[PDB]
Amino acid sequence: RKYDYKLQYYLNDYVYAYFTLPQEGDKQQAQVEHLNSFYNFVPDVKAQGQVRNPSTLLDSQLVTVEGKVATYKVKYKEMIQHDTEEKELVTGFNIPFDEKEGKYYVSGLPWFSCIESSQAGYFSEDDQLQLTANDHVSDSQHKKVEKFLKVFFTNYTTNQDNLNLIAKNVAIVCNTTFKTIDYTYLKKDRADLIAYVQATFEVGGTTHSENFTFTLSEKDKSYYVTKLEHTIPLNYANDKD
Amino acid sequence: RKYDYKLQYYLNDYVYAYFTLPQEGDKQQAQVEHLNSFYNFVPDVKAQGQVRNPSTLLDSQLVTVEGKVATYKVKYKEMIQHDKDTEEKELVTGFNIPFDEKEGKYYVSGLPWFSCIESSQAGYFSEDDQLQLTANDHVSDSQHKKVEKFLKVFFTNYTTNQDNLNLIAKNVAIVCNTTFKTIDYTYLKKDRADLIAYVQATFEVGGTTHSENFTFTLSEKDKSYYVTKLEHTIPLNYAN
Amino acid sequence: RKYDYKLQYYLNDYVYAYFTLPQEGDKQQAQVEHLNSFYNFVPDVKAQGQVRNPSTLLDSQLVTVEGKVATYKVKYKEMIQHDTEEKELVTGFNIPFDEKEGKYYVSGLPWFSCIESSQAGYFSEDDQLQLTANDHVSDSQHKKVEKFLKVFFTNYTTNQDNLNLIAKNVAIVCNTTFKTIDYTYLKKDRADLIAYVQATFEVGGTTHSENFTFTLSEKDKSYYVTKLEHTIPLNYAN
Repeated sequence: RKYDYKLQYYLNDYVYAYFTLPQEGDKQQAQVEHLNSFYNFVPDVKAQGQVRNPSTLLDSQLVTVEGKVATYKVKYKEMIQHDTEEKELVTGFNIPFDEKEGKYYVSGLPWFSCIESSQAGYFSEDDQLQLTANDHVSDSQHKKVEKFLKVFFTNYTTNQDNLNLIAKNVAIVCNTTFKTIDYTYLKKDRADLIAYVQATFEVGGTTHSENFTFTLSEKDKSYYVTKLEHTIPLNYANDKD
Repeated sequence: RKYDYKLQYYLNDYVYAYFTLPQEGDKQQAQVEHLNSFYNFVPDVKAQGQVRNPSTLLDSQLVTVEGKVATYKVKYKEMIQHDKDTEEKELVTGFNIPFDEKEGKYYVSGLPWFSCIESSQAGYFSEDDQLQLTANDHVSDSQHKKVEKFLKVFFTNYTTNQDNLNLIAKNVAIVCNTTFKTIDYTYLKKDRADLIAYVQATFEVGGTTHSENFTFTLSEKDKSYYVTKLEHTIPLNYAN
Repeated sequence: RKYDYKLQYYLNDYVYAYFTLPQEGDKQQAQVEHLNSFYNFVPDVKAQGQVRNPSTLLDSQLVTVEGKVATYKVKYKEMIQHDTEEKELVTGFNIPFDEKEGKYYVSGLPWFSCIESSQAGYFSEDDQLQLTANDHVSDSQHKKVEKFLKVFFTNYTTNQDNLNLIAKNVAIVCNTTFKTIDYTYLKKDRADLIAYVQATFEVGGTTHSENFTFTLSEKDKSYYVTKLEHTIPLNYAN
């Protein structure tokens, strides 16, 4: 079972039924019967007479399903057309459900919640990556590395066969021009040479920087790339600890 | 591997190539070669002169993948050309695709086949499974009042202020864009030191009012209650 | 936990912030601050200055998440006004991320890649499925099978109760007329008789072929379908 969307598509239908209500009172009956068809039993509601404006579902996304609770994020619009009065709302919307013999139903009244922000904060300053150290390495080694990297970065943006000469398992990139090496700290690791590198590429008319960790093996007068990452680790200059 | 859509996007492409055929006879050639590129080898079909009208794919969704079989739900329209006019007939069906993988790459291995779209809605329910909110509890009139007085504060806070809510309840987030309106129902049940309230109440969001259900687990604190646990369902077997 | 899209929706927001830059050189500042809010710390960039044209995100899809690396496929347009030049580009776009207490952040500069083709090739010709063999099986069995399969295929397109008489656990199909059996190779396997079959169905005004493997058990004067597959195996004429 690599994929199973049956539940999700079901609840998507529920959510549409619930947040959809047209203006014409005729057609407004059928809509509610469509909605009631989702429940095992229409929920027992003591309240006398709910008020209910016409509504359109603008956007729905299932964020999680945990136990017998599905949680959506919803954006819907409430309209009275006479001239038009409108409001747009977003909310969380939580649906209690269950399964009978591979079939689904809504089991209960849904409930509203706030959409939670996903972004983390409160970061230790110890977790920041500053690219400010300098290595105490030869200018001659720096020249050799620098000369290798222009070839590498040329190949990495242009030719797969050439890249395979100087690097293991590295795919080339599309639609890109190499421009500049802007940073390079070198660290000997027994027989390997780690290069931590930031460089500059142009895609269309726009340039971006990216970071690399190269693991270099000596071959001929030059290098071979045994391993390439796309992040510089925080502990990159730990030849100093 | 938290997420992997590679297969799904692939099959999405297959399904579009299969249910798409334009009118322009020049463009209609290339479309078939595009389709044939999905298979390892174009499937062997004995029947000659298949009848293939133009069609447009209106909608496709992968519903499951099991083994080397993908199952879609499809809505497409065929453009059937008469003499006097043209017909546009709209069909939905299920559509099952046999596939395989070579070294993290994909291909369609076989002729796909059509099926009925499964209804996902359950039915034929025992009446024993319904939630009937009718009873009056065996529980004191005075407790009824104290709970009722607590719940207006709770519900006020639950819709208005996080700090206040934390005084009277553990780990309960407030709700957005909501006004409290009414408590409409309340059955109380003694559980040793705790008091379970089953509660239905009425909120206004925008210009619309909805009912919702709660199970509170209430602990005595001061002259009042503390909310140890809050659920958003009343359980079927809630009474005595 | 059947479903959890929290990460995916997060990275969708990142990708929109990154590939979006409006023309107004002032509302262009707030956009960058919106983008910077994703990272734990705004990445340290040694290169000075940098050229950034307005851009609109046309399309994004997360293809994989592996470790702390998300990989997208992206389609965006760059808008250069001087009249208007628009470049439309697709690329891969890889985002390094992490989680603190069920929350997310982008941890580093993202990087571009080629969108990998998903289609396999380089197939052995031994793996092609040709329906071209003829069985060395009696002409009388051929007739009995043929007569069964018209009933089966009629039922399979028309009536569930009838289908259950002649087959275990086979759902009928909707909106379909049976038309023709176009191929049939028969093979005894111990007690069962395997039929490999291709037939022709009409849905709307269009006809398609499909393939079946039936496992047939003798019942009465006829067959019972113990197992139905929808693919003929490569090694069928064994």
